[PDB]
Amino acid sequence: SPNMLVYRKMEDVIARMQDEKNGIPIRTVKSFLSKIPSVFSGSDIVQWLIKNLTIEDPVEALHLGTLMAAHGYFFPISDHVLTLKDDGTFYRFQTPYFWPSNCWEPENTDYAVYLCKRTMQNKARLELADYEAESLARLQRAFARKWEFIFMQAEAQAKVDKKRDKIERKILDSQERAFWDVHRPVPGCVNTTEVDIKKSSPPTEDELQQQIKYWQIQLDRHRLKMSKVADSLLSYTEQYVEYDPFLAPPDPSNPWLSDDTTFWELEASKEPSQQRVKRWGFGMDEALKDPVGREQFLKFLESEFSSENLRFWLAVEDLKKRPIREVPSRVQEIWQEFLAPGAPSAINLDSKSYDKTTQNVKEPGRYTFEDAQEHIYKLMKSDSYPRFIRSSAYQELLQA
Amino acid sequence: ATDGLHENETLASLKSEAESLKGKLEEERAKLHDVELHQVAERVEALGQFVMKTRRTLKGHGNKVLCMDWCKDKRRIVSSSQDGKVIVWDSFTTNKEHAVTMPCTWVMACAYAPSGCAIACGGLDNKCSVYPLTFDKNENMAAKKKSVAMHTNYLSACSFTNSDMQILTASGDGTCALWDVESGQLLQSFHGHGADVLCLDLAPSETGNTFVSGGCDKKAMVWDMRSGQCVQAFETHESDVNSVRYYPSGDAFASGSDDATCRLYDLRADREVAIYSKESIIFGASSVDFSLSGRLLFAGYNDYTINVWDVLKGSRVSILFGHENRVSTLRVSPDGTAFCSGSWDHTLRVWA
Repeated sequence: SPNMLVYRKMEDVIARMQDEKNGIPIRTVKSFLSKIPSVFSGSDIVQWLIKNLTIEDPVEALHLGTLMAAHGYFFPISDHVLTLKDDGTFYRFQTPYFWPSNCWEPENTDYAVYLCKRTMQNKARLELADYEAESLARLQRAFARKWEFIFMQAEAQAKVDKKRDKIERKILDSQERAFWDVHRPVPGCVNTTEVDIKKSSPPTEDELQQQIKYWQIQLDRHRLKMSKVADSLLSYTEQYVEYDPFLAPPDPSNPWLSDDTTFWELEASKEPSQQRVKRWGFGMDEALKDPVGREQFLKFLESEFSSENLRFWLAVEDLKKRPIREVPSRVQEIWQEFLAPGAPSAINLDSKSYDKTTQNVKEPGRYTFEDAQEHIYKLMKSDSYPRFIRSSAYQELLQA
Repeated sequence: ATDGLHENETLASLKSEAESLKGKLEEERAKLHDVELHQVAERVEALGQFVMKTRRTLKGHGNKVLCMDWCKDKRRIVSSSQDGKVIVWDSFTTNKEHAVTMPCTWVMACAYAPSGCAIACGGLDNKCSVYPLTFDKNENMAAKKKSVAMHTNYLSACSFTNSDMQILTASGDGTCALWDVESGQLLQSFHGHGADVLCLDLAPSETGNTFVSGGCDKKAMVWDMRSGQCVQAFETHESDVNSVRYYPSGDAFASGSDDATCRLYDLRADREVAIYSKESIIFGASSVDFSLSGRLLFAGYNDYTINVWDVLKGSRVSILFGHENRVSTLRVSPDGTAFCSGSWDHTLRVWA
């Protein structure tokens, strides 16, 4: 389970923190009132993570340690709220029996026994926290019929704790408290046990024939050298670094930093900037993405009497934008205008794409012209698009 | 001898033919693996210091925020939560403009229509529904609800295509599906994932009829929306694939997983080309998205933090604190000026 994977990683860290030679020093300090066994400070945890996990930012190491505490691997001995502080606050490791990876979804009947046992401690003078006392009142109302047996169960546990080693009893009482600090947290604290609803859930002759066709299909795939692939990724990204607002400050300013929306109005203007026109030259996809670039591209081709390829491509792209109710009649209109013999805007396909399209029109669909659009797209990419970028119209836009 | 059918004499001929094709592919894959991306990226200069901060805090949802999507106008945002409410914000001013309550809890998916006049959403209702957006006074969004998609398990992700007329859906029943919004008709079903499908992302090339998806089977799959077949699959994560996103050129895509790693796959190289991880990052990555140039990969993790990655060099350039619970969704602004994170702490934050 995915929730178990982060527990094992946290438990690996706890295993390294408990090493003899290079672990967290566990001390028995004394205060003005009492002696406190087997404790260590929060700054000890933060400095251990910085060194042994190589975390430069102390905020990141403190944040990682605060999630281990919240999940219940170490806990503050003086607070029901499980968090980590980068100071002298004293902490204590959780015993592996109370670990969240140990199949723990405790019931309210177990919490009622615990809360009932707590009110018996200290000669029945222990006072629960306000949220604990309010939890006990709800549990007493819920288990009102069987409360005599919850009391007997807690009274039986208290007799074991009474005849128990004083130092082990002190440590285990806080560890049992830290267990319930995870599964019944303080109101306002994140319940680390809440989980995502998605995650809360023949002969050996045909076998070889199934293999051979499988591997042959894999060999038919066209792959590239990592050098060529890395070169194209490096050059494509470097091309747009000047356009990336996270990397280069926008002109005039980033609206989220300056509260000035003039950058958005310039991006939406019908008069394009020089960087916007320069971007059209990166490739035909950039010219077609930009609505102004699409208008100027089409405006140029119509001025050279060669727009039939682009207007067909634009017609097919609109076809795939129509509801399926409209596509059968629209397929016939595209066929009559661009492909049928004697068409007003006749385009020239290869015989393979024209034959396939003629049969696809017999049964219209959203992908009737895909084989043809694919051909026309590559044709413009090598003919109509270089004509637009090299036109005086584009050059006069590129030079302002 | 003089008898014996000798079936194994021909089975060994087929075994020696299947072994050779497999070794043929292994040797070809090794031959193409001449360098590593981060080794070539040593030619690139390292990035400067980043000072990204929270610029807006969207407070209003009553429970865990589970998804969000930017509007094409670069400022409006749709967001959904566990309590069933979907909210449309003007994030630049943080004003709530629209809101609809759904008949289910855990509305795990929401999307913004390309026109900006509709939204789609769904979750434990095992459906995906389209709601219109209007400037109507006392607008009743629920009365215009258009039920489009329909699965046998929960809806995990959804997305309009290049128009308001079709939506992609990913479901916990192991299928992705393309739908006609106006009629509710199933245009294509995508079977292949061995477990729940958790995410999907449409190909950046509006010329491309492909999309990628990730699931609990640790796989990411590229689909052909015309045939319905999976044309390419990747399995290198050690746990669930929670989010997928295409690199801006469309020749690559990234993924975030519960194994606390983010990985970059290149479709031309047909292999994983980068792994984004660190010893101190042990919680799963729930969402990933690229900056405009693809140099930066933003990722939201269950450790409540956001880690920004240099896509080319692999090093982590920033870690961002602020959310007080898991980061469930993260998307970069349509113009790349900001990115928005949604969290289980009931809030969304816009960073820049």
